[PDB]
Amino acid sequence: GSSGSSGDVRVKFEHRGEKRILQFPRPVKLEDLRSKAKIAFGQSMDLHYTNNELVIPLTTQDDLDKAVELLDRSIHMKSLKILLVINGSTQATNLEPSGPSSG
Repeated sequence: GSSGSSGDVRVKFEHRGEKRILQFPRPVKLEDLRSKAKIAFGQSMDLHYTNNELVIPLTTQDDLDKAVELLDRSIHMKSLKILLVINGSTQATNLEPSGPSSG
């Protein structure tokens, strides 16, 4: 079931010339983007998306949420350009919560 009108987020991947397009129905999840890219290629790789001229390594949700929100608003930009870069192995493959708040 799709929560809302049919509106996914086309994410184009890039690895040593190679390319891989994906579809993630908002709200988009950082883990989802990686998971897929990992299944498509079959190797652990980071997700680096370029906004305009610089490169922003999607490490935390904040980055993704900002990349998905800026994409929609952005007219010129068609999709979220991503750049897959080899890494090696995972560190905290075991997802965990967090309570970032002072009092």
